[PDB]
Amino acid sequence: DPEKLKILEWIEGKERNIRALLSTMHTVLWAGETKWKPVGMADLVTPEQVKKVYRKAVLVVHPCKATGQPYEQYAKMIFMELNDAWSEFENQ
Amino acid sequence: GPAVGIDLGTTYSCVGVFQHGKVEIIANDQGNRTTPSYVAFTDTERLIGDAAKNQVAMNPTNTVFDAKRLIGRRFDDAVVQSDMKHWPFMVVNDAGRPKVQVEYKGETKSFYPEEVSSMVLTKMKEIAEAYLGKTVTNAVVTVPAYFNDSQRQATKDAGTIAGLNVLCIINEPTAAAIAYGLDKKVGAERNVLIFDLGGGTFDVSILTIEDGIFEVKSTAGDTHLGGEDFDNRMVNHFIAEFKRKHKKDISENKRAVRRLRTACERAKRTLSSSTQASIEIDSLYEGIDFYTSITRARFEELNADLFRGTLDPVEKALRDAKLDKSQIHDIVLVGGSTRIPKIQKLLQDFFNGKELNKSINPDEAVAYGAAVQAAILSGDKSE
Ligand SMILES: Nc1ncnc2c1ncn2[C@@H]1O[C@H](COP(=O)(O)OP(=O)(O)NP(=O)(O)O)[C@@H](O)[C@H]1O
Repeated sequence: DPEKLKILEWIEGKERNIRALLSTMHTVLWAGETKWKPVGMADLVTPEQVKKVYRKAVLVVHPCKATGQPYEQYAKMIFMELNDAWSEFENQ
Repeated sequence: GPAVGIDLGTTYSCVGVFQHGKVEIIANDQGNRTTPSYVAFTDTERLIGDAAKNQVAMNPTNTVFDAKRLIGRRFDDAVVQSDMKHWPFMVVNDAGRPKVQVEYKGETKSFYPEEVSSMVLTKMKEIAEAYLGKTVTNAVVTVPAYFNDSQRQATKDAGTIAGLNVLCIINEPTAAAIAYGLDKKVGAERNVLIFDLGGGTFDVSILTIEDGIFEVKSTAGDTHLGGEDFDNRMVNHFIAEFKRKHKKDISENKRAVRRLRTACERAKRTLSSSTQASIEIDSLYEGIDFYTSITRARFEELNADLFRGTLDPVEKALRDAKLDKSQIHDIVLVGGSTRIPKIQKLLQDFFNGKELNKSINPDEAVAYGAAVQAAILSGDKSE
């Protein structure tokens, strides 16, 4: 479907690159979402910045808050890709 | 490292952990994989779990239990006032909030219900830490599906007080269904029935599953039916026998009746896989040894009405879910009383020999699924 294609294209292009995923997460969020301000690379340079923004990303898309919601399935998808992105970032 | 799953249960609590590819349900220091939700206060120690439950006869007024029934509630709640009569410990009013008043180290002391449940949670937390060799902070904690926001927020509050960071509060029959990986199947939506008979409460929930998404379609049961009642049907059987044999009524005796209750719970478990059990109490009443026997057939007979009566809430759940029984795709056995062979039969017959999901210790299934969910809410489980 159109909402799921979006996210799956997003993941594909951004290559588990956390910065790339964070600085573009606002393009895949469900219409309705207000708790997320778009973030530029300017605010994703240092590992402090990546961390601080990542911990803000996962809150928005957390599968617990998303439980029951019409977008639940997409919150999950983004969560999981971000977790993997971040662990790749931790291992680097 | 890991996040754990905790079933915070009316009568028993159980902690599990997803680790090295498997869920482990973790035994306490006494060897037990479930732990009484009991807190006892003596002159010298705060007792939690078994040590608390094991001393309830010598110290009934200070052995708190059943805090899950007070959590998220106002003192002027009908439910609080009803239940209070049944407890030997005192419940007081602190500005419209229930507290439990006890004697601890010579002093009177009161605790909020989330504080008592925090003690149980702390205990469970240590059980996991003893097994894992490190500190536990992150946990998913489960609640009944019928729990409201105030009860769910109070359960989360209990975690915080236990020094825990609660990743999510999830529903019990949903956890059990996660334990079975019922969400990891391709195809049309699935109707799942969770038949859950614990120690104090009976819960039937019907759930739909499609694309890994859960909704609760209906719930039913009885907040005052579980293994404790089958124990009672046994106690009075033996109060009566004792009387006939010795011409003494142990019924006035609270310590004597409590001691027989334990004897009784213990034999009932034996009766789930053996066809008779032995009762053996030294000096039960005014110096008299009570030794005796009971068969499974007899146990079943003393409970025949309460066993059979668990089918009403099933029927009721189906008619609220607007489903005929044949439209249920999975049935899940949860709660330690579902181990009783007669219960197994009656549910399966009701479903016309359809096979039951029970390969996972039913009293462990909730904690199991919570453990699975705690790993997922961390990133300890990918792909
Ligand atoms: N082998 C057994 N045979 C019969 N009953 C048993 C057996 N093992 C445990 N039980 C009973 O199961 C009950 C406790 O079940 P359990 O599912 O641990 O309760 P709970 O967690 O307090 N309920 P909840 O979390 O609200 O699902 C007690 O009545 C036990 O006596």
